[PDB]
Amino acid sequence: ITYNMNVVIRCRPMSNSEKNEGAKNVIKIMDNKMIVLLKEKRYCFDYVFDENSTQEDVYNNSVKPLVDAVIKGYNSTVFAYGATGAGKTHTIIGYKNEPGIMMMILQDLFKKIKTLKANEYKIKCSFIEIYNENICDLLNPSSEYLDLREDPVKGITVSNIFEVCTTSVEEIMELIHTGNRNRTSRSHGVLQVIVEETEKGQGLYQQTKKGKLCVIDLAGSERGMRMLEGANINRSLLALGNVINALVSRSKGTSKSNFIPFRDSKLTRLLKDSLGGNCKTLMIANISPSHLSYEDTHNTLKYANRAK
Amino acid sequence: MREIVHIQAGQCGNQIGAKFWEVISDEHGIDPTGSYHGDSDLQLERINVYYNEAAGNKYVPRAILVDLEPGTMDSVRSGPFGQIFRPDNFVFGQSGAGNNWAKGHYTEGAELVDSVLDVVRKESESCDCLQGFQLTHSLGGGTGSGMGTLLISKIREEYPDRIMNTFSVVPSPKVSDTVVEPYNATLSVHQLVENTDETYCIDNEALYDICFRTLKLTTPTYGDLNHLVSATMSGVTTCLRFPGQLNADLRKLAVNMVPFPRLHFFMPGFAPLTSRGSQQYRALTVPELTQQMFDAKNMMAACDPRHGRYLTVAAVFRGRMSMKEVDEQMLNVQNKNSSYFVEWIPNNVKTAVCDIPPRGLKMSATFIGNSTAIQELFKRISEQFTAMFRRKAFLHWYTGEGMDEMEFTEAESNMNDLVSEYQQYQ
Ligand SMILES: Nc1nc2c(ncn2[C@@H]2O[C@H](COP(=O)(O)CP(=O)(O)OP(=O)(O)O)[C@@H](O)[C@H]2O)c(=O)[nH]1
Ligand SMILES: Nc1nc2c(ncn2[C@@H]2O[C@H](COP(=O)(O)OP(=O)(O)OP(=O)(O)O)[C@@H](O)[C@H]2O)c(=O)[nH]1
Ligand SMILES: Nc1ncnc2c1ncn2[C@@H]1O[C@H](COP(=O)(O)OP(=O)(O)NP(=O)(O)O)[C@@H](O)[C@H]1O
Ligand SMILES: [Mg+2]
Ligand SMILES: [Mg+2]
Ligand SMILES: [Mg+2]
Repeated sequence: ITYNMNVVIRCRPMSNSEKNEGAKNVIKIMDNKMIVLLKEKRYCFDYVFDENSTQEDVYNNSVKPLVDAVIKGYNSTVFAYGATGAGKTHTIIGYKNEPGIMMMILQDLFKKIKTLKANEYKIKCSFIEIYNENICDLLNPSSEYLDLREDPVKGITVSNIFEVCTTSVEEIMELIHTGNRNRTSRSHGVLQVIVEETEKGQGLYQQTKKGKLCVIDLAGSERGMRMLEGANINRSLLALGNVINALVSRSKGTSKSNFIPFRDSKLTRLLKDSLGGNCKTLMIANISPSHLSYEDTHNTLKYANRAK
Repeated sequence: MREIVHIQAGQCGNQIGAKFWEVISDEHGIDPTGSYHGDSDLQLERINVYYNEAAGNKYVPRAILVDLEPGTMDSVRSGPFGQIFRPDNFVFGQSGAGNNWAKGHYTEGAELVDSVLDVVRKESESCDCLQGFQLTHSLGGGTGSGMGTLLISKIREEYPDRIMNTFSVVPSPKVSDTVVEPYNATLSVHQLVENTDETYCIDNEALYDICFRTLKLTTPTYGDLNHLVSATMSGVTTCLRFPGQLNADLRKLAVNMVPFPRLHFFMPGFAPLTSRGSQQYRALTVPELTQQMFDAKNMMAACDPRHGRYLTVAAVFRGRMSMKEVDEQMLNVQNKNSSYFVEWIPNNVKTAVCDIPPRGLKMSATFIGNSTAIQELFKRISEQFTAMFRRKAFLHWYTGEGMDEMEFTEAESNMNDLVSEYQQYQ
């Protein structure tokens, strides 16, 4: 019933610009599970990362269990979350010479795959851009934008999407960075892979498993082209986020027994398969320590308490 | 300022559009030639909302007429007000769609559509501040359902920030005119869900009931039925065309009546409606109008409002009226009929008043309700689709036009989801 959505907070370091403004530390960490926003409104989570937390620490204390669930045959999804300027792309993709959990994930995922492979794997990587509700194929951009299609037993496939059956960390890493070069953030960077495993004994009944691992560079809350992008982006951010609130009611097991509004957006409808599936989920809120961001840190965290 | 673009697609749609145009020209003092012969300066002040001004003191509807068959066009051109339309705005095919949504959406209507698109782009370029589009058609046939769907998809692609309004002729339960109606409706409804901002669900059965029971009319013709629809259409946009005391246009109405994106299917209504005999034995007053409008038997959709709850209702009043009286009456209806209104949206009623009444009447009213009872319409349709689809009945024709079974599966799923969502918010 529940989606087991753990909620962690990552505080990005104060920038030189914030220091030059003279902004002080609006975020005060009280515990690994609790922060206050300065006065001192409380927010409570499963884990909080401070300004010096590394990419490896984020992996180890927040998503490693999700990646593991996938290699073990489950679905899992990481939703980085917040207002524009929050810290999501850096946490997820980062830079090729300073990568995000995408790389930390590939390194751990593939060590586990190579070991387990002794069950043949097909690591079906895909990467899409959800922009104005259209889906860009970022691995094969010649197909431009795609739609979403329900399937026999109504999960969802991005129509005619290009997938790559990779074997290594570097293959997916380069594939993804290229995919980011093909992007517009004005869109939701939905990165996903099907960790498919078939009994090396192919002549035996192939009772395969299809684990699903997904991490999203959600377009942030924004306060004519850009106005529309903002509009569409913010609307989808409210739609997926309140589909999360519906999931909380479901997970709680309260009297609000209804159909969760995943159909409100293409973003959510696709995410549906993992949001309500046999899965583990994680939201990584991304916030700033600066007084300058208080509005942002205040709204991003308010949501995070509700999601949690 | 604030120009509306009118589109008519398929036979029924075209017919309704003709009626609409006739009424509106009369209202604005425009004759069958396009010349203004009215008295009031108020009739011309906002003439540009629906009419383009041509050379030599003439006015022409910002209307596009679409059909896969040419006969309908001819019929329109030969009918009353036929000559007012711009000849270049008639876009017709030669083949027809044969009650096949696939022919209208994928094949014939696809070949047709580019011309239509070109026309409508030009029409958009002409107007300075186009507020949006109004499409009149039916979801039970081929040409009317497919062509309209494709066109609305294209207009949401090129005009994603503009208001998209449809006036549809929903298939009734008992009076089933065709055999594949369930299929065509299902396919079109799905598309409407994603691409229209507001959809006025009009039903022939309900119209008949109105005509028979309320007007006491010996022999209704389609024209008579169409008249009612036309009146309703006129009502919604009265605020764009005239002054008033409280003014609400298409956008304002949508924002007040649509609390969740998908829930944009209205049950419209009109009042007053009396016979010739019962005209003398009545009070021309706001309380009476209010009484009429909220009655279940005055709804133009075949759904019982007493089977659900009103999420929101917009009332649009025309004529010289006291605001206080209007407010009292609307508060009274919500207090007395508490059980028919969702309790978690306080003041479920939005009011708008235009000083200029329709011709012949001193006071008039138009009703727009977002009722959870609309689920009944969807549910029946879904059921019928299931009944057909389980045995793959008539599927072959659709597949011969390039359509795949999976689309049907998708649409049905979508509709089911929609139904569920309505139920839960009840
Ligand atoms: N309320 C009205 N309903 C109508 C009218 N004419 C037809 N209809 C209804 O609409 C349905 C028939 O639709 P159409 O003739 O519009 C189908 P269309 O010409 O659009 O496509 P084809 O399949 O190519 O004929 C059916 O339910 C009729 O009973 C009308 O003047 N008023
Ligand atoms: N006292 C008084 N109140 C009015 C009058 N007209 C409208 N209202 C009130 O004003 C509110 C509605 O706001 P409006 O002023 O009509 O809306 P607006 O400022 O034009 O804003 P938009 O139309 O939404 O752009 C309601 O509370 C009405 O009761 C008036 O003549 N006198
Ligand atoms: N933990 C971090 N350490 C160092 N730099 C960071 C960190 N987090 C974010 N940044 C930087 O801040 C800029 C990134 O904003 P990110 O790209 O983090 O914003 P975003 O959340 O993707 N914004 P948006 O796309 O609008 O929702 C990047 O160039 C990062 O290098
Ligand atoms: Mg980003
Ligand atoms: Mg026809
Ligand atoms: Mg106003």
